[PDB]
Amino acid sequence: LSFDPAELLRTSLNVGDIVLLKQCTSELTMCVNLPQSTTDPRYTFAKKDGTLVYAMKNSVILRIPKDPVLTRQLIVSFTLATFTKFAWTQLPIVLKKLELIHRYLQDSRGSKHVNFMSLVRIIKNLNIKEATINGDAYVRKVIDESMSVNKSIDPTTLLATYWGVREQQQNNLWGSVYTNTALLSPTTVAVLPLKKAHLFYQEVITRLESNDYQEIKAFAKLVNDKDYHSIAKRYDYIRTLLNDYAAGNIEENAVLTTIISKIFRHIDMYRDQDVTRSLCGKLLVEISPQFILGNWDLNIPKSGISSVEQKLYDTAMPVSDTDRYDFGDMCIDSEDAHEINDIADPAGLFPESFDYTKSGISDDVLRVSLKRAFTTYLPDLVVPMLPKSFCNRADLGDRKTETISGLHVDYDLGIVSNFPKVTYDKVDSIKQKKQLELLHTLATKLLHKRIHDDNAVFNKCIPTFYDQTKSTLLVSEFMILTNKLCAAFFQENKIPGVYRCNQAKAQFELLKEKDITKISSQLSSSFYSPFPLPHKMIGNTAYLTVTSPMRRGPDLINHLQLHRFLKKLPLCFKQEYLDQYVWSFQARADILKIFQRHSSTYWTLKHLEQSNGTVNCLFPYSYARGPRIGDTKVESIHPLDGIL
Amino acid sequence: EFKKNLENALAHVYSTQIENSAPDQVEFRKVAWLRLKDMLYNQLLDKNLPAKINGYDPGLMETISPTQPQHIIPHLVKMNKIKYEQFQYLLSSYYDCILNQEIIPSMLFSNPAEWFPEARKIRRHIIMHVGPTNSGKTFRSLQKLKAADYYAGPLRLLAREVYEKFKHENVRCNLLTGEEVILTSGTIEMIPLNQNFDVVVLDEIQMMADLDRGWAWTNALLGAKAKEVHCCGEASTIPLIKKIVEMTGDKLTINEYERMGKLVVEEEALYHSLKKGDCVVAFSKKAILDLKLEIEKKTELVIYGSLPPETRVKQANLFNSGEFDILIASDAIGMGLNLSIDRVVFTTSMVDMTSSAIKQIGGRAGPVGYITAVKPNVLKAVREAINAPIEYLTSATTWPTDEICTHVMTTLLETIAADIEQNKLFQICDLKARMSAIEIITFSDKLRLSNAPLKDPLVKAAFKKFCDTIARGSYRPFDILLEEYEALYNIIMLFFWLSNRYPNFIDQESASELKNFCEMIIFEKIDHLKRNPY
RNA sequence: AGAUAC
Repeated sequence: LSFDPAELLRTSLNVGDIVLLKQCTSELTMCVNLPQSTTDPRYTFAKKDGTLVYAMKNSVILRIPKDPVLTRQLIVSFTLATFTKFAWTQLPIVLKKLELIHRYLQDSRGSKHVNFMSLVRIIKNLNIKEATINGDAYVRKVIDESMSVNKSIDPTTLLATYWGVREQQQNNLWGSVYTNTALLSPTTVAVLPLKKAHLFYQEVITRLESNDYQEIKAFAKLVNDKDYHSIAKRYDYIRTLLNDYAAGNIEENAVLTTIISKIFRHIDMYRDQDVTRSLCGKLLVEISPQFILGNWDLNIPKSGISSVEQKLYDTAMPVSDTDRYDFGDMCIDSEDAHEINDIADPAGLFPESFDYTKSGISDDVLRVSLKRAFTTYLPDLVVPMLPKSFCNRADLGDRKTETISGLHVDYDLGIVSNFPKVTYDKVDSIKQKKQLELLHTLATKLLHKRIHDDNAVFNKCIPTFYDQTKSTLLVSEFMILTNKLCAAFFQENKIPGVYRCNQAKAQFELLKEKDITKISSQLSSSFYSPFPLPHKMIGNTAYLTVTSPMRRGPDLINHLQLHRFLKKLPLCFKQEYLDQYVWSFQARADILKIFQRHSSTYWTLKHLEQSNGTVNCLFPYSYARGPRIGDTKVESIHPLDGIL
Repeated sequence: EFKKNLENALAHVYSTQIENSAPDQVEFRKVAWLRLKDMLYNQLLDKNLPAKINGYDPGLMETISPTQPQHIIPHLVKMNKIKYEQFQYLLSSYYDCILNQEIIPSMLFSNPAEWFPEARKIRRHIIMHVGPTNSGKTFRSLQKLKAADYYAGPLRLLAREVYEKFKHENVRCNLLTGEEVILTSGTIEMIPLNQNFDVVVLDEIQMMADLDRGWAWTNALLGAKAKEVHCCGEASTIPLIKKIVEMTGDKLTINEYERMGKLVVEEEALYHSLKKGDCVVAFSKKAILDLKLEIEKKTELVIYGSLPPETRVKQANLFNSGEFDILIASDAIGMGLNLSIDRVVFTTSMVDMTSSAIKQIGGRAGPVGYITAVKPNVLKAVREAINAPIEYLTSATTWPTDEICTHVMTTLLETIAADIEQNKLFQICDLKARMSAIEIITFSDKLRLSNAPLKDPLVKAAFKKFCDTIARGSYRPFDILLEEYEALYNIIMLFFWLSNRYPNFIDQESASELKNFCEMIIFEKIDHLKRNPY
């Protein structure tokens, strides 16, 4: 009655998969059918009652690997009812356990994410009687023993845990549950600080309901009398509340929303108007001087932990092995580019690179860097994965530069110093140049090879909009090549690494041979893995990313593995930690993807404001989405809400 | 260094000063303090063996974020950054972390409008069409409802009536009842509370104060995600709705309607003076109904609540023709069928009838209607009830939705309804029938079915067989060529309830034919009714 | 929603 999580990595959505759907969140369902046409790519699921449910793939909340609409099929009835009854029965105890370890895993300074599967593991492995003698150590012993490994998970506990977290989400004990789209499984969940989120909101609710919502009525009076100073000093907890709403931090607690409805309802100018995130924002500007950034999941500092860590990054300063190759007397980026990696050796800046004395990750900047799985790049702002000092030092830019740096492919720490001033545009434009021409032609040969031999292979305080060159063909092709070759080196040397991985199907393949919209609801997505898998978009070979060590954590880890290995030391990471780290990376990449698309939608729509039963549409404007699918004035637009 | 000792002194003192601020659970801070000091003393005292082993190790980032306070002192010693300020600050931070760890261990449903946050999150408008029966109150709202792009009725018959009228106007309106599925028209109990429409109509809104049925009207009123919510009913509903609209912030526009036609109570009635167009009202006391109708038939020249709908319609048409002259009704005449009744005759007045019920029955003679009693004492009691002012309802009855009491699970409702009581203008259901059905695995459906209908045990045995048929995850019932036919009809209908709820009971169309067989036979049995079970 | 640069 347990299953291995690796088969999620090893499999895609399939018949027999047991899932929870967003429509039918309160009951388990079973995948009974695949997408039926190019025209309609939705899935079919059967409930325990035998009723069908049709849903888009992204509606899957969690997934269990297997272990024409004939009404007669007990098979499903039996699986779903059995696991559901058991989870349901297991649940109240799970709620108590969740409350308790929330008390222990939570950090008062701020929001802190956890591998969700790990959480499930913890919930399974804890006995309440023992959890009360030699307690606190028993628990942290059950948390380390959580990590210890087999790796298998009970489905029932998984479901019960999910339900438990949502119910306690109503109390602001946990944050939103994030589900990875590739594996269609939950990756991570944030744990909100008890003092700041539970007690604070609870106090606010009592304060606001007190004396028949006296504080609310009095406030709406103040807003109506426009004496905002008193609001400022006396009622800043309400500004806090509206802000927390705007960030999408408390969007799911119904009570804070009814409370806020009463607040808006009592204020004259906004009276009788829709309760939206946008409205809380507009309302806030009308009261504060000079909102997506407020999101707790967006690890922005403004957040006490992100502020502590950024205080570390501000305050930080970094034995180069003579065993390094000298490249002697031998980079297409934007003008406004921050780190130039094209490969830099940030791993060298860490003691872990050479110190096999201490197991695991011991260094503070390294540990923080790994928590931020990537550099965070947004049109609004940038949060570099590495501190500024270290990026300034390690960036490759006439400078002594420490480094790691038909057709046939010849399978069989550095220093560099001559650096030419160049840009993507500059590269596109026109002896060294001849070398470059040879390179572009070579790149075209690489792409042609990948295409014909490997069966290899969407654009567009002041918002601006824009919409692939020879230069881009060049860089992308050589990056893909480098990463494949290093995949091969790691595999051949048996080095554990973080890897990157009907009529409708025929129509898709034909379309493969404009209107990529129709192909788009049949998409595969990337996922990180502790074991090698082909990246079937790029080719038929394993794919291991080493090209971006300063903005991607997995590359950085790959760099540490190379450093230890090349100097014939024991490797930094055994496969098991590789897996853990990989899970955290996937979580933070997904999270970033979500908030990136959120921010782009917000700004696009805000520009618009400044200027298959689905009723989905698109603009020419890529991120403005609101019978003949794929074929080619609205009422309302509220960007913060994502409403169009 | 004794200097450092003095530093720890003034530092800890400074911490006391920063631990004398608020009384709002200052005790936690106190305990944090004692644990602090104790941890220091213990540190140096136990250090007797690891004094230097302590004093060997420096710090880094933990100095800005006091990670592990399992050992403070050695770090304070070996501190070297590039003055006392470092000391006081660092220890203050440490204390804060101790408060993170110590203000954490072992230290520890009357707003139903809140149950519909999505509805509370939008402007909702209430239009109250208030008045007597026979006032035109329903038509303005129904016409507003058509031009839109849902109707909630109390009865399958009224839902049918609106369906029929809409179909005759060329407009595809589906039907959704407990038993029948064809804009949308339904019973109030079948209303979806998650489909953001544009207009909802709630008829007979005063049935919100039914002790047994009233939750659906309250729930629909509070929870319907509609731009306009039109409520039609009597004026006895107005103050609560204002109080209700007070809790939603929703604008309330009231529209008042008077009787379209006059009505009067006669002096004294003369049973031979019963007359064509007389309706003799016997309540659900079908034994009384049956006996009276057979007697009055046996001289010169029937609708009750437990009759099937088709039979009732046939009875109305027959009555509207001179193949039928008088009619006996029940309080089931209070609503439904559109009937041409000249004169109401009350058979009787075991509790007394409410003033409201008398008014509701009497207003169906709608332009001069007449009312009287069989017995003079009742005649005057009726004149009193009839002339009694608009009694106002004090409260609105409520029931937890599926979602909420599933959340409560986390006979539990004994407790839920008790704490619901333990707000002030909200009622708890009776649910005595529901608890009865609860006398009887899935839990969710057990709730979902605890609202299924039956009598007070043939209905109970059929229900058992149904629960058993649920546990395995339809015939035992023969008639060919009276109390038995009414019971069988109710079981075939119950079957229709589950089939409309669980298309995985299959009989369907063929079972519809079976229903008509119970109906014709009951009809013919009632027309030819030569005796009657009293 | 895939890929490189950031």
